[PDB]
Amino acid sequence: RITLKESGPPLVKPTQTLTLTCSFSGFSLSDFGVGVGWIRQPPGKALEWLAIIYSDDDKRYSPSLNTRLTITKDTSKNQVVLVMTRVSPVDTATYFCAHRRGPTTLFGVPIARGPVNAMDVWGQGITVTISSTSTKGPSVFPLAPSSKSTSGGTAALGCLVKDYFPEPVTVSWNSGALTSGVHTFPAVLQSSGLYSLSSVVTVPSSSLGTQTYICNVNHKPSNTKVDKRVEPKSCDK
Amino acid sequence: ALQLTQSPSSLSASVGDRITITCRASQGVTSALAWYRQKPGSPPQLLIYDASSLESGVPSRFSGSGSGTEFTLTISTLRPEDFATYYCQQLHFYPHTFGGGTRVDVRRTVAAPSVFIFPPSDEQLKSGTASVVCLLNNFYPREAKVQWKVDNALQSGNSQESVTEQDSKDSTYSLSSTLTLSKADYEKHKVYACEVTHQGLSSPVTKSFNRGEC
Amino acid sequence: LLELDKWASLW
Repeated sequence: RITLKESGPPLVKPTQTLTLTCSFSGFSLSDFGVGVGWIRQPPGKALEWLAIIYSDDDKRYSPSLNTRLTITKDTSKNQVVLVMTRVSPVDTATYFCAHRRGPTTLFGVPIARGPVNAMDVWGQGITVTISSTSTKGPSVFPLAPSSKSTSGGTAALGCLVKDYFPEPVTVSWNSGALTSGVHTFPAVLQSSGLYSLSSVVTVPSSSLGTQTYICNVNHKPSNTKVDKRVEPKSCDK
Repeated sequence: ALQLTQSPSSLSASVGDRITITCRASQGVTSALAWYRQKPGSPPQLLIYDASSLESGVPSRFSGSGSGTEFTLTISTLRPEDFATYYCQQLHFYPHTFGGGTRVDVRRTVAAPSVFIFPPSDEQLKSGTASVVCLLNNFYPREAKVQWKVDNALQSGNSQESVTEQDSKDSTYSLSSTLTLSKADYEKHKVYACEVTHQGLSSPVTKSFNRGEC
Repeated sequence: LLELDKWASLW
C-alpha cells in the first residue's frame, strides 16, 4: 500500500552537491504528523540517521551533518528531497528514505503516541558513490597453485582482479563449467580509489597436471573482457 | 549524546531455536524503541514498534519487551528467513539513533580454516607493484584475525581483507587478506608470512614463503 | 541536553 522510491545520481564527484529525491505513494504528506526520513548505510556498516521532515514543515538533521544537509518537500508531488553539499568519499553509501506514521488521532486530534515510534516503510535504497576516479578496466593476475597452496590432495588457485572503476566486475571459471569450490570475494576499495577483488577455487592436486583453469573476467563499464589461464609455476612441474 | 548498545553483536543458532537480542540506552528513551530485520541487498523491515508492539503483518514469533534503558527482541522459533542482521532504533531524542546491529547466522561445528599464501606473479611485478594474498578457506565461526609480517616486521595499514557470505551448503566462510607493496620493497625482503588466529586452531597458524630460498 | 522528539511529550 505505502511505497517509497529513491532516485538520484549513482556517481558524484567530491565537493559537489548530491540531490536525492524520494517519490512515494499510499500516504500524503498532508496527513497529520506524518514524517519522511532519510537513513544511510555505508558499505559493510550500520544504519545511520540523517534527517526527517514532517507534514508541518518541521525538520531535523543529524547534528554532525547539519551544515551540509537540507531537507524539503512538495506535498502535491508526493516528493521529498534531500540535499547534501560538499560531499566526500566518506559519503559513499546506500541511501534510504522511509515513512514515519503520525499519532493515533480521533477527530483529528492525537490520542496516542505509540505508532510514531518506528520507521514503518522503507524504500529500496539507492547506492551513491563519491569518487573522482575515471572509468578503468581491470588488470588480471594469476594466483598460481603451489605447495604453499595445498591441503593434502587439495590445491587452491585463483585470479587477482586489480585496479578497476567502477563496479562491478563479473568472474566465472572455465566459461562457467567450474562452479564448485569457487569463492569470488567482494571488492575492496583501494587507497588509489580503484577497486580490486579476487576469485579462488579449490581443486584436486592431481588435476593440476591435466585440467586447464581459466578465469573469465568481464568489466562492462569499460567494455573489458579477459580470459586468464592460471597454471602451476615452473618449479611445481 | 545517546548511545545504543546491541548485544550480542553476533550470534549463531539453528532453525527452531529461540533467541534474544538486547539493546541498552545510555539514557532513558521511555518506550520509543523500534526493532528491524535486514537481509543482504534489502532495506530494513520493521518488526516491533514502541518497544513491544507487533507491526501488522509481522509473524507472531517476534516479540519485544522493556522500557527506559533496557530492551529485548525475542524470536520464539527461528525460521530460515530470520538469519539476518537486526537493528534497534530510538525515537525519543533527536537525533534518532540506530544500534550497531546484531548478525545472526547458521550454527555448525567449529571448522578451522585451511590457509594458503600466494606470492605476487611475475606479470604483476613487471608493472611496479606486488600483491601478496593470504586465503583462509571454509571456516566457522566467522571471527578470524590475520597478521602480516615481512622479515618479521609487522605490517600495518597496507593490507585489506574481504569475507564471503555464509555458504548455503556447508555454512562456512572464506576470507582473503591482501598485502600491497611496491615492487622495489617486495624485492628487498625475503620472508613473507601471514599468521592466522581462529577458535578452531589450538594456536595461531603461520603460512609463509621465503623468496630468497630457491 | 538532548532535544526531544516531536512526539516525546504526547501520551
